[PDB]
Amino acid sequence: DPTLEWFLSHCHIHKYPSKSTLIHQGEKAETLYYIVKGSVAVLIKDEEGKEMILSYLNQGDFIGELGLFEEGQERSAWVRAKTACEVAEISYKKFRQLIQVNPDILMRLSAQMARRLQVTSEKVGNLAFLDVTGRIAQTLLNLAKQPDAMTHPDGMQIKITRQEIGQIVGCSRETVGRILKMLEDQNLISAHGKTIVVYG
Amino acid sequence: DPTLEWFLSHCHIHKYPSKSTLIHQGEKAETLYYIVKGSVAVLIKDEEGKEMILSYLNQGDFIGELGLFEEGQERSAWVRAKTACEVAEISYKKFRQLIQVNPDILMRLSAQMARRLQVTSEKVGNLAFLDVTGRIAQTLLNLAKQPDAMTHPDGMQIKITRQEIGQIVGCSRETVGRILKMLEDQNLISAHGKTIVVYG
DNA sequence: ATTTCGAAAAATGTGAT
DNA sequence: CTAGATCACATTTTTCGAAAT
DNA sequence: ATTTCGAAAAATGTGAT
DNA sequence: CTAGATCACATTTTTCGAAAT
Ligand SMILES: Nc1ncnc2c1ncn2[C@@H]1O[C@@H]2COP(=O)(O)O[C@H]2[C@H]1O
Ligand SMILES: Nc1ncnc2c1ncn2[C@@H]1O[C@@H]2COP(=O)(O)O[C@H]2[C@H]1O
Repeated sequence: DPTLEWFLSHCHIHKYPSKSTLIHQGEKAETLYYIVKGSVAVLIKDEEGKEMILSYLNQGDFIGELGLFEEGQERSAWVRAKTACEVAEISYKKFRQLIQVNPDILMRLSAQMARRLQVTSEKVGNLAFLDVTGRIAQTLLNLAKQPDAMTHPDGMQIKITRQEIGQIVGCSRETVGRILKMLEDQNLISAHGKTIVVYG
Repeated sequence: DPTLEWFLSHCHIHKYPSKSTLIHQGEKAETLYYIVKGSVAVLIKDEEGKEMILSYLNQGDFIGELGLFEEGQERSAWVRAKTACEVAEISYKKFRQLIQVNPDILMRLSAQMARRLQVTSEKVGNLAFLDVTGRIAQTLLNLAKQPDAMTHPDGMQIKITRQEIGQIVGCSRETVGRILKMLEDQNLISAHGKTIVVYG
């Protein structure tokens, strides 16, 4: 569309290879990102290094907006590329110039925040009310909805490690493993290595 | 300030008593609120009633905005009022227009969304990385930031039932007290009935 | 591109406490 | 009372860098 | 109307499980 | 294991509406 086009025009495009880091938690925030292609992972670490995945973002999604609204803000999390990415970049200052000449570009970003908030609040509840099995069940169902999910004859097929699932639901990798085995005993999913098919 | 004044102008200001709910999770959202005076608690419930305080929102905060950007959306959580509230209302439709002739108001809202994202995100970290003690600890510091909080000569002072805290960190009324005492013991806080002083 | 190949790096199951 | 977290490695699985089609 | 007062509800302190 | 949730009570704080002011 005419807007998310005149926008990329004022953006410096960059390419990150898979697994590379795009945003270091704690660093000064002054740049704003928009994913033209590929997908990233937004995660936070603890003093020990343990990682918790807050979300996956993809083509169309903005990154690093949380710093644009006030001076003195440091990145709130790490953002590591899930796949090779093509990322549009622009400075906050160079961006507020744009809001003042078509705030629609702002509504689009804002909508995306509104969503992230809802979604992240959702996770808070999951963590607070559901046991691990529920959270894992829930995550598999979500993961199956992500765009990087392939379609399988018996449902939707996905690739993820127990380690990673454990970093989404916040439980150990061992536990994920046992739970995965029980969901299969109940013919809910067929687990084979990193390939997990979620039955329709 | 100037703008926020202009905004209120088009808002059908109202009055809400304490314990009264402003938003019902699940209903169609078509209204945007603004707390002129008072304070509210945004909260969510489990399948059987349990509550989780996502956040306290005071004066100057907007309410029911996640419904503003997309269509056919439902309120994402319950919003009850702590003290008595003076809440400015306004329809999304009329609001959207207000933005048209001055995107600065939309900026303000978005700024508030951004901080709510960070905070909710940091809440996820806490729930996944910390044990109750750490959670209760962390909440205490935070509660000692809300406007309804007085200033003590040692740190700060607030009023909150052990029940509430149990609902903000996500643990039982018991655990909250047990760990609370341990806190007094290890001389780090000052408690008594429903009053607390955090040492800084 | 993606297919194949042989390391080399990562992810796993274990199961009593 | 009780969901899960732990712990160290031998054993799997997957990823990786180069040669091929 | 505002305040004062003594049941109820709400909130706790516990130790065991 | 081992933080925490539960359970079943006795014992305080607060909450509130009626009654005094
Ligand atoms: N809860 C979340 N959901 C989605 N994206 C997030 C979340 N928390 C942080 N991020 C993204 O990660 C970025 C980290 O740096 P910023 O704070 O600049 O901006 C943040 C967002 O782009
Ligand atoms: N995690 C949160 N942090 C802060 N405010 C929130 C959060 N979740 C919901 N809200 C507010 O609660 C409102 C509930 O209804 P809406 O979804 O219309 O808009 C929501 C926000 O204004």
